[PDB]
Amino acid sequence: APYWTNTEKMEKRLHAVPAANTVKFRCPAGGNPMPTMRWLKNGKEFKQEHRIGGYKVRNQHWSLIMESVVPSDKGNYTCVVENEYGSINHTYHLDVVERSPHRPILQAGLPANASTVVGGDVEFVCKVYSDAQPHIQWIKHVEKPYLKVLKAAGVNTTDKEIEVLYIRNVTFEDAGEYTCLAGNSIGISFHSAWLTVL
Amino acid sequence: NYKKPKLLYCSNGGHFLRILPDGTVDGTRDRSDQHIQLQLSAESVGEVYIKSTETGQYLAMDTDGLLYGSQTPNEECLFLERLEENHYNTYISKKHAEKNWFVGLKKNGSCKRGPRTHYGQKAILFLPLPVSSD
Repeated sequence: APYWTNTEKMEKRLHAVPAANTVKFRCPAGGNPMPTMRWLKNGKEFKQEHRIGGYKVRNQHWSLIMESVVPSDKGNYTCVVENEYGSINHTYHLDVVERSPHRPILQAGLPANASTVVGGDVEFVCKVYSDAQPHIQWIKHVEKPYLKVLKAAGVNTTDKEIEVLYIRNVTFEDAGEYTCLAGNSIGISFHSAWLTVL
Repeated sequence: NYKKPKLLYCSNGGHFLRILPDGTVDGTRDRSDQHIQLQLSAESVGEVYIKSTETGQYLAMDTDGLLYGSQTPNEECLFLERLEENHYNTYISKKHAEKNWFVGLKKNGSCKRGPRTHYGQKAILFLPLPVSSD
């Protein structure tokens, strides 16, 4: 009559843990007799081979750990712990993440240069992407020597005013170059925009 | 990623970071609970302010240690998007650069404090995950 024995950390149902790491699922339990065990990743049997580098087990404090993780072994993983008198089991979801500790990637081709009659006016656009959460801003080279800033992010100006410039009654003031600074800890750089104006 | 509200998993016990309406902060595991949905923004390059989407409270200790949620974007809320070469992230206080106060996870779903974190911990490494079983 089998029984799971010391909820060590079965309360750790999830193990989100970055590529190549490892990760230890334990399922002690007990009951008379020794309960053959087996394991399941969302289905019927999972063996070895279906992973390169294999598996390696303990039919000694009966549990599982494996190691150098990758995204394709994602999913729910199930302890199952049985004798003739019943069976127990548990299930662990595994969530492999993949970071790119580079600095924000910018779309090829933005923002793109444009043109309209004065009193009219048109936009240039930036797309976020995407991990270390970027802090974002545009500038323009005027003044005699440096550029000068559009207006910040985190400035209490959200998902909406996101540079997406808006240029009301576009004068020739505005004439020149526009560029797109958004950084994290890694660094920062982007491509840039001139206005062809009438 | 930029896009979405995402959740903070800390590997120690696995807990997700969640801000209860009375202002206090811990984590527990059920990802149906309503307060682990966070979306982040940046006053600047280095740092981030974290807010529970549904109840609108940012995270702010004060010297305190006492991990609380503030109503105001103030000088308590601003911690560091740390990406360490082990790919987990982590977050350490504005209040200082002094002595590495960091965001934690005590193994029991009761983190606290910042005096006793540093010296490791595994209490501190967090992952941004998506809403779904994506």
